[PDB]
Order: sequence, then C-alpha cells, then structure tokens
Amino acid sequence: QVASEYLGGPGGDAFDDKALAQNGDITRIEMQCTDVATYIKLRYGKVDSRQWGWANENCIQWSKKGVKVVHELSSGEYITSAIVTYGKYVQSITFKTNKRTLPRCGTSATEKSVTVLIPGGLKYISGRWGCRIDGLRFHAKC
Amino acid sequence: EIASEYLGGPGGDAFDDKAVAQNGDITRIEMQCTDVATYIKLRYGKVDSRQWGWGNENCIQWSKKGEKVVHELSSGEYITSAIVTYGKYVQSITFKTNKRTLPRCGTSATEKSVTVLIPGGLKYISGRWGCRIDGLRFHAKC
Ligand SMILES: OC[C@H]1O[C@H](OC[C@H]2O[C@@H](O)[C@H](O)[C@@H](O)[C@@H]2O)[C@H](O)[C@@H](O)[C@@H]1O
Ligand SMILES: OC[C@H]1O[C@H](OC[C@H]2O[C@@H](O)[C@H](O)[C@@H](O)[C@@H]2O)[C@H](O)[C@@H](O)[C@@H]1O
Repeated sequence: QVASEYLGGPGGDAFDDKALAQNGDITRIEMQCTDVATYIKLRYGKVDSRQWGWANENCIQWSKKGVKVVHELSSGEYITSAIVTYGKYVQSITFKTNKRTLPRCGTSATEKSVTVLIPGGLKYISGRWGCRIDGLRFHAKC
Repeated sequence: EIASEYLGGPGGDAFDDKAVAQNGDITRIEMQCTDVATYIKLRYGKVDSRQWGWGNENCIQWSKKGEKVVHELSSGEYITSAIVTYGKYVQSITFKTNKRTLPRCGTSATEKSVTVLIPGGLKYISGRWGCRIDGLRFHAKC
C-alpha cells in the first residue's frame, strides 16, 4: 500500500508489520515512554506485534527506559496523523486519530520534526529497532 | 470516500473536481510555479479541470506569477503522496507518484509542512482558489 518515507537512522534490525496487519485494523497502541520513545508495539485486530525496541533490559546503558503507555482504540477509531521527531533514532511520537489526539511519547521533541497524514487510517508500521526505535515508516490501507 | 483534511486558508472560492474526475484517472499535473505554487489544474483522462489559481493577470499586484509546469503520468502511474507547505495559502507542493518523486512547485518551503499519504492513488482534488491556491484536499482511491 502507500507508505511514507523512512524516518530515522541506519542502526538496529529491520521489521515490517505488513503480514501481521492482515489480522485486522489496529486496535491498540503500546509504547514505552521517557524523554524518548524506546519501543512501539501495535495490536492488529487481537494480535500484538513484537516489541519493536528495548531489546534487552541492559539497554539501560545508553538511554532511560520509561513507562509503558497503552492506548486502546475504540471500534472505528484509526490513526490519521503521526508527528515524529528524529535524527539517528526516533526521538518522539505523537499520534492523532479520527477521534482524539494522544499524548506525545517522548517528552523531548528537539530533533527534526515531520508530520505524516494518513487519510483513512494507518494500516501498519515498519522500521528498524534494537535498544530503541531506530526508524519508522508509515503504511496506509491501500 | 477517503479524503485528507483541508490544508490551507479560508480565502478564495471552493472548487471540487469530483464530477470532472468521472472522465478517468489523472493523466497530467499542470501547475504554475514561482516561489509559490499559484495554480493547479489536473487532467482526468482527457478532460482538464478549470484553472484553480491565478484568476487573472491583476494578481501580479499580490504575488509573482511563475512558469507553467506539466508532468505527464504514464499509464499505471498514480499520485501517492504530497508534501504540502501551507499557511494562509498553499505555499508549495511536491508530488510523489508510485514511480518517482517529482520536482517541487514553489521554491519557498518555509511554512508548516505535512506529508499527505494518498492511499490507492489520488482520485481527484478539491479546495479553494483565487489569485492562488488557498487550500487543497486530496481524495484517495482507497
Ligand atoms: O536501537 C538502538 C541501538 O541498539 C543497539 O545498540 C545499542 C547501543 O550500543 C552501543 O555500542 C552504541 O554505542 C550505542 O550508540 C547504541 O545505542 C544496537 O546494537 C544498535 O544497532 C541500535 O542502533
Ligand atoms: O487566492 C488568494 C486570494 O485571491 C484573491 O485575493 C487576492 C488578494 O486580495 C487582497 O485584497 C488581499 O489583501 C490579499 O491578501 C489577497 O491575496 C481573493 O479575493 C481572496 O479571497 C483569495 O484569498
């Protein structure tokens, strides 16, 4: 389907939620948030993706960890906007839906910022990950 | 029935290519480009819309005019995203197709910027217009 550019750096390993997204529309957003966003895990219908980020609790060498943040989406709710700040890594993620605007994950928003609009709702993410979210790409439904 | 939010300001007169787009898929982008994009005019199959912008030559009293730019789409090529900078008006537009990123219309890109995904390809545009492009809304095929 249509996809944004890749937002972030070259580190970590690639991931692509495409196949998992065939289970259904996103029903839930889970992140771990401190001064930056250290992982992202979407639920597609009733099936969670893997935890994309914070590979290991020993990641506490190079960044704060943060607290788990879960936003359950209501039926018919979908993600229409993602504001991402990023350089070598994704720094912060602010999601808006057709129903509400969620709090930013990542209190520091000092890196270069991009706003991606997804009419009809986000279908899934891909990117790269390890101890953090090295980068994100946003995929539309068609 | 999927469409982006309206990007731009309240001036001009509303336009909507919904009807003229029954003539077929977009085959050409014609714009007028200086430091801003002053008009847009898509061709739907063989039929052009009216010129949405640069109402008349007295508009030179308020902004530069620019040069006509035409991008011909090949069969099976469709517009999949637009980077739009905008405020009171549309400032610049960089269209991307499933085959290529095209040159930007409007050399100045200093106003708020959004990357609009257009799922399934652009079906048609709506917006508002006068001496320039007050605003745009992208109607997706999805
Ligand atoms: O996802 C971020 C990062 O995770 C892993 O690297 C973690 C740190 O390892 C150190 O050697 C380096 O000095 C730090 O900058 C790294 O954050 C992973 O090995 C790497 O590929 C990822 O980019
Ligand atoms: O399409 C933009 C603009 O076109 C016409 O306005 C042109 C200018 O008129 C002046 O009075 C005004 O001070 C300027 O800001 C305008 O650019 C149209 O009348 C207007 O509705 C449109 O916004």
